[PDB]
Amino acid sequence: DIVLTQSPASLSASVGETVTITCRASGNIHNYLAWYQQKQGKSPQLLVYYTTTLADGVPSRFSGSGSGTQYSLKINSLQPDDFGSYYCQHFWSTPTFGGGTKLEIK
Amino acid sequence: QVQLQESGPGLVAPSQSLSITCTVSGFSLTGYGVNWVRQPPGKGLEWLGMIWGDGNTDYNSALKSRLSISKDNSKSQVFLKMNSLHTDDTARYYCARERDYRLDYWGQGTTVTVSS
Repeated sequence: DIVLTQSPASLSASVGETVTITCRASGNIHNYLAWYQQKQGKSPQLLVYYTTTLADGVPSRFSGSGSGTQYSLKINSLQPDDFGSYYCQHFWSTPTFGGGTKLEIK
Repeated sequence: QVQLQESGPGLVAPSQSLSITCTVSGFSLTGYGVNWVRQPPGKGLEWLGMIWGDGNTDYNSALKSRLSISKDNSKSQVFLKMNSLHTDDTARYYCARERDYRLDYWGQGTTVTVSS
């Protein structure tokens, strides 16, 4: 199976800062990559799919990029509503999830 | 208008089996897939398997042998069954709708605690 490794595992940041989180695959996933945001005590929520497409209602401060085995999620100027856990997931043969990135307020 | 609601056993003893139901609303079980995802306390998401609109299923290779997924189109229910529970089978279990390489609607999940 293709595994996903997320970096950093946790990051401390202030409101208004710009952050980038990485998702690396152990095999080529051909851009079939989605990103989810998860808040404390809620179910995950779709942010981005097919690498760069935003889900409806997702603010434009969010942007994804990547190809091959390297993908990124950039959040311009963090809002309080954005802290939480981020997960990348692929759909190249059997789906797997990365380990997650914890975004915590500095 | 899609809604997914999970119900499960709560606390169960190791080695028993577990059955979870995912009741869906607002869409047809014939037109979409339903995935099962779990989350151990304080850890990440783990993909378990899926059932396609057509009834074909796919599983996590590692757990394949312990899991069974089926559905009842008539009742709009999808089920997850796990045999020979381990303590590390403790997690929040979720069902999510699958549409074109994306999990767009998720239930709120159900907590299962494997405790003797």
